[PDB]
Amino acid sequence: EVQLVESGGGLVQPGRSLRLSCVTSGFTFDDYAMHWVRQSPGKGLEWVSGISWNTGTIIYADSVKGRFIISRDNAKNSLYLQMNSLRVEDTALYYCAKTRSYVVAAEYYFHYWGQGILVTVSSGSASAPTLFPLVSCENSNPSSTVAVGCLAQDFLPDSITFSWKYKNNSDISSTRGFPSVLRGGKYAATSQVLLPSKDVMQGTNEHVVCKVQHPNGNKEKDVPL
Amino acid sequence: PSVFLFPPKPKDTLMISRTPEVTCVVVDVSQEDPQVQFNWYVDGVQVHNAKTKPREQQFNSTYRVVSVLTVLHQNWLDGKEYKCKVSNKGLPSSIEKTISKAKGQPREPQVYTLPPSQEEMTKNQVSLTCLVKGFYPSDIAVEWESNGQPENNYKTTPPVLDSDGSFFLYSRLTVDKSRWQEGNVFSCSVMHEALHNHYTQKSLSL
Amino acid sequence: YVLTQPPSVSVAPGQTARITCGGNNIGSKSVHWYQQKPGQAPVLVVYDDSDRPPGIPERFSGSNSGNTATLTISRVEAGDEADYYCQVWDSSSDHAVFGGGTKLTVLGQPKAAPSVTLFPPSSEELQANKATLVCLISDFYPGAVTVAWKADGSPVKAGVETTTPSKQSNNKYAASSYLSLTPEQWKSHKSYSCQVTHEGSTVEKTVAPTECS
Repeated sequence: EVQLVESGGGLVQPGRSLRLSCVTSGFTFDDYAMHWVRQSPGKGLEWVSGISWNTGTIIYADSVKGRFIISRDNAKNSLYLQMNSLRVEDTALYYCAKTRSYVVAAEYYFHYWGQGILVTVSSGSASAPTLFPLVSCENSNPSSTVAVGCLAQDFLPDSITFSWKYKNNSDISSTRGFPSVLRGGKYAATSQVLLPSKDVMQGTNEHVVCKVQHPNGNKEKDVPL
Repeated sequence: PSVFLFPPKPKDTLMISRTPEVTCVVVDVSQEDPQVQFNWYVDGVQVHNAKTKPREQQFNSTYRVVSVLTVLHQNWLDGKEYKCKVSNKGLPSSIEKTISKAKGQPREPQVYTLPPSQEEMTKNQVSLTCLVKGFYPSDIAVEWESNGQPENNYKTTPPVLDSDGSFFLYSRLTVDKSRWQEGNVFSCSVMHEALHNHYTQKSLSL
Repeated sequence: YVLTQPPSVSVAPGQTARITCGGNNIGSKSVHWYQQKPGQAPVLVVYDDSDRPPGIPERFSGSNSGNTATLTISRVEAGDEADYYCQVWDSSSDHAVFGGGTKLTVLGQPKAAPSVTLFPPSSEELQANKATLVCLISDFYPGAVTVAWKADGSPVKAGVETTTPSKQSNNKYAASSYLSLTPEQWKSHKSYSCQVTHEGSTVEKTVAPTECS
C-alpha cells in the first residue's frame, strides 16, 4: 500500500501565493523522484514540476518556470510546491506523483497519484450571477421552434440550479440544462428551452421568465417569447 | 592479520539513490602498536585516505578495523579495480587485495513465475516460485511484494552457473493457501545491471 | 514533443478497443498509459511500452513502434469506460508530455444525433461592452463532439472555451461552447458559424451580425 496525501490551500486571488504539500507513505521517499501534475478542470493532465531524490535535480514546466518552486524533505517524507505569482490559468486539480526509476536518465512514468487538491484562482469569492437573456428568431415550419435560451454568467462558485417559470402551472416540467464553463475568474452556464410552437393555451405568454437558484445572489431576468 | 575486501550490495550499485561501498576489513591483529596505513589505488586515481574510521562496535572482546570506500556507481559497473593496501606494525609487509565486478558481457535475466504445484495445494501453505535465469554477472537482486508491500516470507537460492556461461536462481515465496485461493496477485521484482531500468517484475494470480 | 490521440473511440462490448497515440519518432521513446475515471485520479495501466503493473488485467496490451504507439484492449467491458492518456518523457528537454486523452465509450445504447443551436449575444451584453456566442449541443451519444468556431469561414482559435459532454440524468449527453469576443469584433464580421463534428458528421449553424434593415 502506497499513499500520497496532498494539502495546500484552495481559492485565491490572482498574484497571491500558495504552498502545496504532499506527505508520502508506503515506500522509501529517499529513493524516488516526486512530481506534481495538474489537471485543468475539464480537460487533460499537465505536468508541472519534478525533483530528484537528493533534491539535486529540480525541473519545471515552461508555463510555470519562475513562478512555482518545487521542494522536498526526505527526513519528513514530504514534497512541496511553492506557488508564487498565481494566475487564473493555474486553476487546476494538483496531483502528487511517485515515479519509479533507478537509471541516471529515465523516461519518468507516474507510478502513484494522489487524490489531488484543488487551487482556484479568481478575484471575487461569492458572486451574484448576472443573467442575460438569449434570443434566436421565429421558427415553426422549417424546423422546431428554437424559441429562446437563458445565459447565466458572473457567478462564483458554482452551486447553481436554474428554473424557468410560466404564468400558469408548468405542465411540461423540463429544461435543457448544460455544464458550467471555467471562465476568467468566473463561471458561466446557459439553459435552453425548445418551444413546441406558440400554443396560447389560455395563458398568454407575454414573456418567458428565467430564475437562478444560487447561494448568496438570487436573480430573475425577463426573457422574450 | 588477514585482509578481506568485500564488494557493494547488488541493489546499491543498481539504484542511483543508494551509495555503493567497498569494504576493507581485517582479522587477527599482531600484538604491538596499531600503526596502520591505507593506500586505496582506484585503477589510476587515488583517494589514499577515503573514510578509514573503524567504528569499533565492541561486543565482548571483538572489534575489527573496517575501511569502507564510497564508490561511484558507473566506476564499479565499468570494471575499475579497487585495491586496499593494509599494513600494520607487526606484519612483515603490506598485504594488498583487489576487487572488481565479474568481468564479462552482461546478459539480461529472464524472469518466469511458477504457481503452486497441484500436489502442494493439499497443504496449508503453498509456495510461489520465481525462475530468474540467463543473467550475468551473478550480482542481482530479487524481492517479492503483494499489494505494494514487501513480503518478508521468502528465500532465494544463490546464483548457479548454468552451462550457457550465464547464471540462474530461484526465489520461493511461502504464502498461506487461503491467501493464494483469494486470487491475490504477487510479484517477483528483479533488479539487474542489464535490465531496461535496472528493474522488472512478474506477477502471479489464480 | 507532440503526442496525438483520437478524441473518442466507441466500441461495443466484446470488441477490441485500439487507442492510437501519435508521435514523431515515438518509437525511440517509451510510451506510458494512464486510465482516468470520472472523478478519480488516473492510474498507470501500461508503462515502458508493453509492461503491465501488478493487478491490471491481461486484456490491456501496449504496443509502440515507428510513428505510433497503440494501446489495445481485448474483450472491452463497461468497467473499461474512462479516459486513456498516453504519456512520454521527452529526453531532449526534460518535460513530460501527455496526450490529449481518448474517451473509450463502451457502446450500450444507439447513437443519437446532436441538436445544436447558436444564440446571438443579447444587446445587454453588448451594452456591457462584451459579446458572447453561445453554442449549445444536446442529445448526443457517444458523449463526445468536437465543436469549432469560425468567423467568415476563417477559424477563430482565441477566446474559445468548451465544456465537456455531460449525461446529466436524461441519459443523452449535452455540452456548451463559448466564444467570448469583443463587441467590436462581433460587429466586424459578416457571419459567425459553430460547427460540431459528432464522429464524421459535421453539423453547423450560422449567426450573422445582421439579418435585415
